[PDB]
Amino acid sequence: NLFVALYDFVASGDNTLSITKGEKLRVLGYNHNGEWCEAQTKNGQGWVPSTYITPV
Repeated sequence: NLFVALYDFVASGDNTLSITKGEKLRVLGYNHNGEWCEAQTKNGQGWVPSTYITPV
């Protein structure tokens, strides 16, 4: 379950996480609708838009 960021996402907060394009993430889960993904990166853990990431 390794993923890569498709775009930069600036953390809006409410447990969201900033990711940079090209960065590697490890996904833990999705929220109720699957629009949001709980991810871990070298900088932390938190929610990111599901559509801003892809497997690698």
